Amino acid sequence: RTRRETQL
Amino acid sequence: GSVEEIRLPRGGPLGLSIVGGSDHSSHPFQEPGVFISKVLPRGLAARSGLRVGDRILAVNGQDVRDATHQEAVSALLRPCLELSLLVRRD
Ligand code: NA
Repeated sequence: RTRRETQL
Repeated sequence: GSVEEIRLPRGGPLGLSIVGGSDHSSHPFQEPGVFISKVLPRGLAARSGLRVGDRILAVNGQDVRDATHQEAVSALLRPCLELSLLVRRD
């Protein structure tokens, strides 16, 4: 899989 | 464990970071679901009680257990006065 962090 | 509903007052930034979804890896934690990877110290999320680790079960009553990352993001940015997040901790 692909990690993905979203800062909000 | 524990479950908690957190009411966040609100346009500007939440001061949290999410990982996960039905479409991405929870690299820090193959646990399924959307997870708070990071909490801006002294940010909106931090103050309101949110915590690194918390899994997001629902945003303003929308079940996001099985959400994609984008869907969870969408739901977290929908415009609202009160952002209500149901989370599981531990
Ligand atoms: Na709607």
